[PDB]
Amino acid sequence: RGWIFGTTLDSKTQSLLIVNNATNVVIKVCEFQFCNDPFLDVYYHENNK
Amino acid sequence: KVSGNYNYLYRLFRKSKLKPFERDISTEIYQAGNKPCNGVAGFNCYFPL
Ligand SMILES: *[C@@H]1O[C@H](CO)[C@@H](O)[C@H](O)[C@H]1NC(C)=O
Ligand SMILES: *[C@@H]1O[C@H](CO)[C@@H](O)[C@H](O)[C@H]1NC(C)=O
Repeated sequence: RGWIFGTTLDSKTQSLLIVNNATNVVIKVCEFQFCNDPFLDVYYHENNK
Repeated sequence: KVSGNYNYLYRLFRKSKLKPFERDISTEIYQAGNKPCNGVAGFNCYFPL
């Protein structure tokens, strides 16, 4: 769903976040300090859910 | 301004030239000289702005 580009993804040089929703897309030329929030799944196996 | 205009800045020291139509805004320290300074902002390491 998402392609990210930039320089080290730190809040000292601006970067990008291009993501693809079901029927949308948003692009931000921003200076994100951090985005590492996978929201880890306890049931990551795709067999059940 | 009767005293001074500390509103508009500019860059004096950069590692290399910039490509046409490029914007580079950053607040860092320039590694002048042979001393690998790590944010001293003092002798032989000047603020580029
Ligand atoms: C994210 O995708 C859903 C899927 O329908 C959409 O409704 C929603 O507007 C999208 N979010 C943004 C910010 O576009
Ligand atoms: C699989 O997931 C469902 C709900 O998503 C849950 O009720 C069930 O206990 C899980 N395990 C099995 C073996 O069905």
